Amino acid sequence: SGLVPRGSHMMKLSFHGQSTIYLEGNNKKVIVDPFISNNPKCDLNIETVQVDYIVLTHGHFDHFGDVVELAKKTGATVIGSAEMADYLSSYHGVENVHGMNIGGKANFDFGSVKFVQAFHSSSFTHENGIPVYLGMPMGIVFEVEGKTIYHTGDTGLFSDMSLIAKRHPVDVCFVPIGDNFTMGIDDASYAINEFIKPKISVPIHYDTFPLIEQDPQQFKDAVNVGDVQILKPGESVQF
Amino acid sequence: GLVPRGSHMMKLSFHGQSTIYLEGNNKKVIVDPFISNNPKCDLNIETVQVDYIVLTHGHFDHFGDVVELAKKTGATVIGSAEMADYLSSYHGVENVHGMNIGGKANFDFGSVKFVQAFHSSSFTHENGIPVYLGMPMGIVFEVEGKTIYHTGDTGLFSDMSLIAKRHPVDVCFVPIGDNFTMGIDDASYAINEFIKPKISVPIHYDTFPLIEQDPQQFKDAVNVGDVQILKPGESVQF
Amino acid sequence: MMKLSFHGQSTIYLEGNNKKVIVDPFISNNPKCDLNIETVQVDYIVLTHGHFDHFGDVVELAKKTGATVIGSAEMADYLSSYHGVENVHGMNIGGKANFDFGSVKFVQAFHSSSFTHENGIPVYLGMPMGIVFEVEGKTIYHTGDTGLFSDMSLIAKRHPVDVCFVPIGDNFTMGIDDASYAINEFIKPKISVPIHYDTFPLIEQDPQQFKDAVNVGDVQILKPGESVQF
Ligand SMILES: Nc1ncnc2c1ncn2[C@@H]1O[C@@H]2COP(=O)(O)O[C@H]2[C@H]1O
Ligand SMILES: Nc1ncnc2c1ncn2[C@@H]1O[C@@H]2COP(=O)(O)O[C@H]2[C@H]1O
Ligand SMILES: Nc1ncnc2c1ncn2[C@@H]1O[C@@H]2COP(=O)(O)O[C@H]2[C@H]1O
Ligand SMILES: [Cl-]
Ligand SMILES: [Zn+2]
Ligand SMILES: [Zn+2]
Ligand SMILES: [Zn+2]
Ligand SMILES: [Zn+2]
Ligand SMILES: [Zn+2]
Ligand SMILES: [Zn+2]
Repeated sequence: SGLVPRGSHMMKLSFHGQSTIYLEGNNKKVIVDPFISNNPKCDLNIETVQVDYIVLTHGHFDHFGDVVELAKKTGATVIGSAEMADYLSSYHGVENVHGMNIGGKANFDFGSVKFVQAFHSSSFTHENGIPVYLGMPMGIVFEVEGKTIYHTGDTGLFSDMSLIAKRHPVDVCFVPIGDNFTMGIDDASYAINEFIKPKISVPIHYDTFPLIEQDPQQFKDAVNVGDVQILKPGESVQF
Repeated sequence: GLVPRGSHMMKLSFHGQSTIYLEGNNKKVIVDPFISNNPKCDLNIETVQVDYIVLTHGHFDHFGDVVELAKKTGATVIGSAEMADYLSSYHGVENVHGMNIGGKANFDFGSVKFVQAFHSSSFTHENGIPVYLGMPMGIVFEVEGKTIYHTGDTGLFSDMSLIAKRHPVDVCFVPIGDNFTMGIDDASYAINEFIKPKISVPIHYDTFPLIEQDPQQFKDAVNVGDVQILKPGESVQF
Repeated sequence: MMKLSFHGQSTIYLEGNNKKVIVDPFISNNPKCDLNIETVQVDYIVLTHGHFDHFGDVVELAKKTGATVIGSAEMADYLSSYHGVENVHGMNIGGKANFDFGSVKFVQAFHSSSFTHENGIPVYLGMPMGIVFEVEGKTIYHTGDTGLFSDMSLIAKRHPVDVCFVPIGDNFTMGIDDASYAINEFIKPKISVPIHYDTFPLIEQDPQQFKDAVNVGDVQILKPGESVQF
């Protein structure tokens, strides 16, 4: 316990399938949208994953994923909408939640989390077929170890992507390309070129299901600003 | 062995509230089928033929007869992921296709792209507890070379210009009823400043006393394209 | 002088043509609220959204005063059918209605809207909203609980604003930086009042940092019970 915490390195930021990202800030571990056990393309394993924090963009099954079991096993704090925190706390018995809402910023030991708007939906559907409403869907702006990371969440194209990116210039943007349920290739590449203009773009939310199969090279070819890193599950952003 | 019917003026009609009907590649599509409980609606649940039902949002005056119409016709119901789950799991609808805002899907009639809207989306059970059915939406269709923008139930928003610049619009269906949506002034502003379609059709008025409007005031206020004030049963003229 | 007062969190009160209006009546459960449920007089209750800290004492206040509750379709249906409130008027975003007090127009917001029943299952109550009032020749924009959005400029350009009530608490809404940007860049009202801070430890802020950051019009840091000075 007398050992000094591990010193600085290249910021750790990895993609794990669908909308799942993992990052470390000040030796704390953060995961977004942990769809691990039910995504066969996800390289993570809920028995071995180490996390201090879980952040949810919205409540759909392919983002909510293993949050309850993961939080209960790790003691991780779950960060989400006010509705998401009350649902996790009062319906699922998750002990450590932090409710926020759009535009809200919070400072944690790992860095900062700010929720931003998205155009999508947010619910988890129960056995009777009734969606449970879990707030407006959101994107995330992280400030971690000097890096600004914008995870758009599941979203359609919107011009305030430019307002988010102007007010919070972006090192890394994770942007969905799968179409049907989100932007496709054309809208995502327009989002990056016209509005966000990050240093690095990573396409997300494709191939997990047949309906959202896409060739991410068509995204790369359409992006004219910064660098595109087409990450396979398990791969880290190179800064 | 007969070849399917060949090409004609694109078939596109208005049926009261926000109900529109269109044909693409000999497939029949209805939006927001509020038929049996809208006495101003010219259609009849027992006779209307549809291959697809598209829902902009869950409110009773749009959801309407979707369950009984889908059951009779075998039509595919296209809507939000929440609307697809609810219809399929709670109501037993056989054929659903879930989507979400910004998603585009290709069907045998043409394409459906859902876009954003500012409103609400639920269906209220008897006990006063809404069933959440996603964010409200508009629709961009591409059918037989025509781009149709149905704005859904919505307030005015500047990204109407983004939608229209990215998908230049042949016909825009825009609500004018006020109280629950844009009224005359906001809808005409939407058309003049943001959407700039070839043809505008005002919708979502007169169905209930609270949303009675003179659509001529909308026509008078619009300075771009053509305005066609359609009565229930009337077709857009191209 | 038009009567317009702040009462803690996002609660405002105004009078138009002798009719009394309250927004987001979080009275009994806000120890900083100067009002008392048993003695507030109102003809109208307007709700930006369903959260406990806005919904507040709406059912009790409505049942006691006979006030008409103005909100989203979903809020009017829930209050009427679930809570048995006698007098509701359902509206939705972009809609305007004319009352004897003046007009109410709901506008967009970025937040959430529900009231949580037992077991952490929310009752959906629509999209969250702001309000544009026109009352005794004054345009009042209550942004509701919201994040920053550029259509704040569209709302303000189409409805030039005398008074803007804008949240600064952060975590659940805009903080100081985003609110002052909203006022300076988008809304540019005659008078800005910060709201939705200090009620709970998480949303404690110094409203003086908001006043210092605002370069347009006049900032009035109202304490609960104080009136806007025209
Ligand atoms: N609750 C759920 N749990 C697991 N898989 C689901 C659930 N809901 C939908 N899916 C699947 O997830 C897929 C995503 O979109 P598809 O249309 O490809 O088909 C969907 C279903 O097969
Ligand atoms: N769930 C519902 N089912 C049937 N009619 C409804 C429902 N909700 C509202 N209405 C009626 O539809 C009308 C819409 O406009 P009004 O608010 O004037 O009055 C409303 C009611 O008369
Ligand atoms: N439904 C509720 N009823 C009463 N208090 C609540 C409710 N929801 C949240 N709170 C409290 O309100 C506080 C708002 O700020 P905090 O997030 O710090 O902590 C929150 C809770 O302690
Ligand atoms: Cl915008
Ligand atoms: Zn989703
Ligand atoms: Zn998703
Ligand atoms: Zn509606
Ligand atoms: Zn409607
Ligand atoms: Zn709130
Ligand atoms: Zn609040």
